[PDB]
Formats: sequence, structure tokens, C-alpha cells
Amino acid sequence: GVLKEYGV
Amino acid sequence: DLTAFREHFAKAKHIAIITGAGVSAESGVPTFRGPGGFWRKWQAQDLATPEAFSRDPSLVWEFYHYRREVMRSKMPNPAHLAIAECEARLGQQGRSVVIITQNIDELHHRAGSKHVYEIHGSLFKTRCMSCGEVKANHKSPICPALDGKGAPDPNTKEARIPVELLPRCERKSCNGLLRPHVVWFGETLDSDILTAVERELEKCDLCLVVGTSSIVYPAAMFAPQVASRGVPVAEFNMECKYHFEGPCGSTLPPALE
Ligand SMILES: *C(=O)C[C@@H](C(=O)O)c1ccccc1
Ligand SMILES: [Zn+2]
Repeated sequence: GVLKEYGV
Repeated sequence: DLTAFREHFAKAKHIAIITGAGVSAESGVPTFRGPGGFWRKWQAQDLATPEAFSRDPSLVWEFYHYRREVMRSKMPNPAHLAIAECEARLGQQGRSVVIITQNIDELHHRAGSKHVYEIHGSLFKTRCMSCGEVKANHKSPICPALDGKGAPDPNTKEARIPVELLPRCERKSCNGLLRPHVVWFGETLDSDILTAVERELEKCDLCLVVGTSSIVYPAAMFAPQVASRGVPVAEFNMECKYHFEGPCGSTLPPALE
């Protein structure tokens, strides 16, 4: 699943 | 060039509008990030995490309660309104408009928009930690123990509400602790929503990116897909295919009329 902010 | 944009607008049968934090910032919606954007002694980075909720659910619920309650005095702005009226007007013509928003404040819904994908959830939904049920909740206050709590002043004492008295699941058998149905830092977006977004973005023949940019998350997830179909993209933001610089509540309504 896609992390919000791409995990950044 | 507004005229060139409006030539595309007049012909587009399926418009996708992606909205970012800028359109909520113009309604005065605090998000607690960065330059002295504090709630008591904390920022959103400290509280909008599953680890904060696990360690101090009362504190995290005070913060979300505050955010829910401030929305009574924060109103949709002209960008929200223009987008909702545009959706209604085009729908009557058999043209479709969809909104893909990263914002959790429901301002698009308060403006009258129907076809809205909330990729980060909503301040006015709960999710049960036990049975997983997601429900709408606009109740003020969400539970009696939170009545009059959540004040942002650094001097405010913690309510220290026992977990059993925080918002609970209303299915008698369950009674699980509710959490805000919002995507927190470190969590994944809902895959079903992303699938539906992809379908809309594939169908669209014009795409607007409002109060954020094509190059950043979340627009960056899909905007290349749309550009490679040859589809025009128009940005409305305050930043350096079409780009209209300024507050969205000024630029957008004239573009959408
Ligand atoms: C992630 O963006 C943080 C989360 C929050 O502050 O609870 C949020 C989600 C969408 C918009 C603003 C904040
Ligand atoms: Zn439940």
C-alpha cells in the first residue's frame, strides 16, 4: 500500500 | 492563458480536480505543521501517528476533537463553491466532474460536491479499532467526556480521559475504541480508493490540480499517467501545462464559470 507522503 | 484553458474547459466531458492543502488553508483550517503551528506543546507530526494514539489515546482524541469543533467556524471558500457548482452544472449536461482531495475537513462536501474521493479520510468519520467499521460522525461533542476539551492553549491541562470513556463503537456487542478515520503519518492509503481514482483519472479529458502541484504527492502518483494520455493539466496554486498563480478562491471561480 502507498505510504502517505511516500513515507518521507 | 485563461482563454486557452477555457477552450479546453468548454470541450471537456470528464474533469478530474485534485485538491491539496492550499484550498483548505484559504478557509483558515489549521493543520499544525511547521512555523509555530502548535497545539499545546505539540505539532501534527507528534500526534497524527498510530504510535501516539497507542500511547495516549486521550491526548490524540483531544487534538482531533479540537479539529472537528473548529470546522463549525471554518467555511467553504469560493474555490470549494465554484467546484461544487461546476460539478452540478456539468452533470446536468451529461459531463462529469470528480474531486480527488487530500483534505480531511469535508469542506468540499459542505460546499455541495457529491463525487468526492477523500484519499486521507475524514475528521468526520470514525473507524473501530476492534471490528473495523467506518461510520460518519458529526456529533458535537463526539462523546460526553470530550465536552469542552481540546483547547489549544499551551497552559491547558490534559483531560486524561479513561480509554473506556473515549468514543466507542455503537454496536452493543463490540464497543471497541474508535479512532479518527484519517490516514496518519506512516500509514497506507486505501487501495480500493486508489483503484477508483485510477479509473477516474484514466477516463478524464481535463485535469485540474488546485492548492498543491503535479510534482508533489499525491498528484505525482497519477499526474504522469494523465499527461502521457496527452491530457491537459492546469494548476491553480501559489507556486513557481497551464499554471494560474494566486489564491484559488480568486483564480478558480473565473476559470470554471
Ligand atoms: C497527514 O497529512 C497528517 C494528517 C493529520 O494531520 O491528521 C492530515 C491528513 C490530511 C490533511 C492534513 C493532515
Ligand atoms: Zn466495533
